Amino acid sequence: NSSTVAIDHSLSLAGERTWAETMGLNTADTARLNANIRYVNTGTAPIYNVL
Amino acid sequence: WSTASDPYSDFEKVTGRIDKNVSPEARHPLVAAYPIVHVDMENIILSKNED
Repeated sequence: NSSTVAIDHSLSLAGERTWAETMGLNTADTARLNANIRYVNTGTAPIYNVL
Repeated sequence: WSTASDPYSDFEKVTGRIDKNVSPEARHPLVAAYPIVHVDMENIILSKNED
């Protein structure tokens, strides 16, 4: 015939260091064009307010 | 003032004092001079709007 009593204490220091990195995108709007341009007038008259 | 009801007077038509783009067969007063503008869609680009 046996009877056993037990008791416990525990400390636990857990240090965690997380890194994370995300790349978001939209398939309709994925890039923006910026065109450098220059106008030429090879004609004989000047032209005003050119668009 | 124009027999064909188009915006060019019979005088302007026969004498040639007219928009030059008006095709020659329509220079005649009894022939109506009007644009016929239809759009055709050469191709259609869908872009799925997805993140």
